[PDB]
Amino acid sequence: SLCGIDHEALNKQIMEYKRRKD
Amino acid sequence: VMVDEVVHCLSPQKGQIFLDMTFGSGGHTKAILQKESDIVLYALDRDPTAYALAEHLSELYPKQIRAMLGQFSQAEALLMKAGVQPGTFDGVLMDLGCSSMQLDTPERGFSLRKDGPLDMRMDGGRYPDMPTAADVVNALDQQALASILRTYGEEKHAKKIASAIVQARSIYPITRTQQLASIVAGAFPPSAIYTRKDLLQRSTHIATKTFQALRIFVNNELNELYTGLKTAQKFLRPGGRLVALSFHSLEDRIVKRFLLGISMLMWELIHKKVLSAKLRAAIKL
Ligand SMILES: C[S@@+](CC[C@H](N)C(=O)[O-])C[C@H]1O[C@@H](n2cnc3c(N)ncnc32)[C@H](O)[C@@H]1O
Repeated sequence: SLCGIDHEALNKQIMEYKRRKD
Repeated sequence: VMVDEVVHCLSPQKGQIFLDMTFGSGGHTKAILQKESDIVLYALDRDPTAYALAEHLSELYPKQIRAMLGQFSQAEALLMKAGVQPGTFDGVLMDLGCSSMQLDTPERGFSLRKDGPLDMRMDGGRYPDMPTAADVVNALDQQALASILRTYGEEKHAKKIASAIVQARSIYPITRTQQLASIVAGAFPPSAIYTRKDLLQRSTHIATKTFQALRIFVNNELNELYTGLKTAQKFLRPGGRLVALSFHSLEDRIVKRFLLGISMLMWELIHKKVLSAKLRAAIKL
């Protein structure tokens, strides 16, 4: 959100990965 | 850490109210209670293990200790829910980074020196869906990993390490700390695996900055820090004292700028000392 790294966007990438791994 | 200095900076008095935002093992809270037991102290930590120690402490000190379990970003809601108005606290303490429980428990996955699942979540098992460090290095792409290692770890070899991680995980998922440490070392010659300050000091493993980067990302520590500071400022009374202990340049820079009000005559800056940590203390005007 505020330090140059988009945690929201990257978290959603990770959560798609974790769903694929299920 | 700096226990005499922190307590002396907070200067606790009979009847005062304190917020320890980073209870950890309770070291600072117990040192405050030892200098003055006639206080109220709200003790917060995002880590179940630390919060449980606060709960256990509250049985010895039922009138004084209120244990809370939550992140800095959750502190405002927890306080309001506890009936604490803004402008309440005489002092707020933030001792940043990791507790000894997190670093010394192999299973929590914070150390490259002790093998365990690559977890690194300060929240423990509180949020089963919260991504682990393994989820991070297994899911993100090379330029994302390199941005994290450079921005949060200040790692100059971010790109060479990120490439090593993507290559390695293509063969086999990265799930444990020593596994990751040796993948990171693989992106260097066998001689560079240890760094040291001088000839006599301890060897430091080359993957140390990468582990710090992952920890800060997994736990959103710098964004959390900014929220905790604003929450500290809102809930301090005028004349109350903020004491923060920083252990790397990124968090210290955020504290410095927040105190200068130039994140974009609110504080009296009363201490800057290093002790390795950098202590900054200030009085809310
Ligand atoms: C450096 S240790 C503090 C140790 C403590 N002062 C003592 O004397 O033992 C940091 C502690 O604060 C917690 N912490 C770090 N970031 C946090 C955050 N964003 N929200 C809540 N707690 C956090 C960690 O879980 C850890 O237990």
